[PDB]
Amino acid sequence: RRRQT
Amino acid sequence: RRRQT
Amino acid sequence: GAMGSMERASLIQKAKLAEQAERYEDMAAFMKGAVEKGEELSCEERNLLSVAYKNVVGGQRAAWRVLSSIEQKSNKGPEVREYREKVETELQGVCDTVLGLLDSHLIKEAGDAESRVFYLKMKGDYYRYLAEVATGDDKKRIIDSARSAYQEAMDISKKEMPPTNPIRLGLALNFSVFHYEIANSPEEAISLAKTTFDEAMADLHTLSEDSYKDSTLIMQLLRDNLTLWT
Amino acid sequence: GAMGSMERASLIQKAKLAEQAERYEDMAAFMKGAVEKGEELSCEERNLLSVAYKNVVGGQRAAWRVLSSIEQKSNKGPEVREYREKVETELQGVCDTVLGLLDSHLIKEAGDAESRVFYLKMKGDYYRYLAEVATGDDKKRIIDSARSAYQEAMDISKKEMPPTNPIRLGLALNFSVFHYEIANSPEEAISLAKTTFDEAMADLHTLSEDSYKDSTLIMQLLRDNLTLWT
Ligand SMILES: N=C(N)c1cc(-c2ccccc2)c(CNC(=O)c2ccc3c(c2)CCO3)s1
Ligand SMILES: N=C(N)c1cc(-c2ccccc2)c(CNC(=O)c2ccc3c(c2)CCO3)s1
Ligand SMILES: N=C(N)c1cc(-c2ccccc2)c(CNC(=O)c2ccc3c(c2)CCO3)s1
Ligand SMILES: N=C(N)c1cc(-c2ccccc2)c(CNC(=O)c2ccc3c(c2)CCO3)s1
Ligand SMILES: N=C(N)c1cc(-c2ccccc2)c(CNC(=O)c2ccc3c(c2)CCO3)s1
Ligand SMILES: N=C(N)c1cc(-c2ccccc2)c(CNC(=O)c2ccc3c(c2)CCO3)s1
Ligand SMILES: [Ca+2]
Ligand SMILES: [Ca+2]
Ligand SMILES: [Cl-]
Ligand SMILES: [Cl-]
Ligand SMILES: [Mg+2]
Ligand SMILES: [Mg+2]
Ligand SMILES: [Mg+2]
Ligand SMILES: [Mg+2]
Repeated sequence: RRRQT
Repeated sequence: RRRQT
Repeated sequence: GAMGSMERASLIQKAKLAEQAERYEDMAAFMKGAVEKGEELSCEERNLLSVAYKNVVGGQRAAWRVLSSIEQKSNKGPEVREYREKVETELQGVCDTVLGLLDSHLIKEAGDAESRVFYLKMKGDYYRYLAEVATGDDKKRIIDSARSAYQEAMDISKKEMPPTNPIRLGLALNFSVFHYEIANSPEEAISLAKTTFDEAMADLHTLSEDSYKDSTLIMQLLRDNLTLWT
Repeated sequence: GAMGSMERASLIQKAKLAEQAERYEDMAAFMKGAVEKGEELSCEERNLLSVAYKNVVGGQRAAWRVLSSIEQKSNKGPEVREYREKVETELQGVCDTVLGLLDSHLIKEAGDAESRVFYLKMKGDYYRYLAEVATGDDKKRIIDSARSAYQEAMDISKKEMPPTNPIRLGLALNFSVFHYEIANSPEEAISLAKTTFDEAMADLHTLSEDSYKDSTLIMQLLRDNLTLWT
């Protein structure tokens, strides 16, 4: 999963 | 549901 | 220009990159440039042209329907109408661009039944998208232009293509939707979708596993519409 | 112009319409016009500005990452590099536009801690997006500009906002990601995300049901990153 912003 | 094209 | 200085092969390569990047406005501009080189579009390249403009006009049509619904409910000042008109005008510009590529000179240079049917189906589609937003002294002429293009495509496709051909199937699907929701001919829509579906099913026994998947994918869409309409 | 002839209230109304229509390029252009009128942006209007440009640059960044990955694998002629550079240049132009609105004159005119923090967080974000594609004699200066903007926002937010404030939380989330993947400071990223999460949790007892939902939504994102990183 991609990190969140 | 919407008709399909 | 603006794509006139770029090699045809580079434009095709970039259209494929743009598709991978989901940059469909770019994809369409690259394919417009490729068409304007004046040489054939292959099957793959015709698909690239169709997919690019399908996605561009698709976003515009979805936006137009949202704004049109808001406008209808409001009937707050002129802003809703103004912004709907802005989107509508941009949509019409894209349709005019595609129809101009078809008329100058994709269709007349299409020396194959399968290439000619592909382009005439597109001509029907983009006149239909114009008809969706038309409300003027030419909605009737626009509707007739769509029907005429579709009908000629149908005539050729029935003579020169098997009933399972996916371009033939997608043409009948869209002409059927034209009948149902543009021409106020729901019986014609149902008749066309049903005969098209049944004649494809009867021909599936002739196909490879891969062609069978291709054809049944579009058959599912015909079924979905008949299920909605009957 | 091009939005200079339109009323501020009409631009805000159209930005909201564009959002409903998922027309984020239009939304951003309307909000740029509203900013350039020279008056305050409300909380709602700041959210509209941020959402519009988030979606515009988000599509560009996703496209850039696709093209950059293809380019890396290819290392076919110059086309992949050329098209990546085209997308990159357009992305940089959007970042420069947003930073120009912040510097002329959103930030200096932000007479609230909550408005000033909002804009400084945006300044950090758009320098960070520039840093993602930077590879030049100024990547280091770009990274320092992002850190500086984020740090000032953090300083004000810790003095003037409760630890559950969603703008404060979203600022810490993004500054933490800056540390992890831009500044090569994964320990700083983990420290910031963890202290921010824990101090928000300890403050939840002070909140209404609605504020609690607001804060816990961003807390979930801090948790997701810590789960990835530890
Ligand atoms: N880059 C693209 N997009 C495409 C490239 C090619 C291609 C490639 C090599 C040779 C010939 C053609 C495509 C063929 N067309 C489809 O596979 C297809 C078309 C419409 C459709 C579905 C599938 C599902 C339902 O609607 S698509
Ligand atoms: N004669 C045929 N039956 C076909 C020939 C080719 C072809 C032609 C030249 C080179 C390589 C392949 C096809 C694949 N090309 C398509 O365009 C296609 C389009 C729409 C669609 C699907 C596929 C699946 C669902 O919807 S199909
Ligand atoms: N006006 C029509 N022609 C129809 C009328 C009726 C009907 C008649 C009496 C009672 C109830 C219904 C139909 C039944 N439905 C289908 O035959 C059917 C439905 C979906 C579908 C296909 C076929 C092929 C692909 O997907 S069709
Ligand atoms: N038209 C819009 N988009 C918005 C309008 C307003 C608003 C309306 C009236 C008064 C004040 C503000 C918004 C407030 N902001 C959010 O609700 C929000 C923001 C970021 C975020 C989430 C939620 C989920 C995680 O990331 S958003
Ligand atoms: N002082 C506060 N805690 C807030 C005050 C207002 C407000 C201000 C003026 C008018 C009406 C409402 C808020 C709603 N506005 C937001 O901008 C918001 C932003 C990002 C976000 C969420 C909400 C939820 C998840 O991520 S929150
Ligand atoms: N380098 C660090 N600081 C950490 C090291 C370890 C660890 C130590 C020994 C054994 C296994 C793991 C941590 C455990 N994980 C958390 O405490 C944690 C995880 C997700 C999360 C939150 C907290 C709050 C919100 O979402 S954190
Ligand atoms: Ca009947
Ligand atoms: Ca550690
Ligand atoms: Cl407008
Ligand atoms: Cl390019
Ligand atoms: Mg040449
Ligand atoms: Mg009009
Ligand atoms: Mg005025
Ligand atoms: Mg560059």
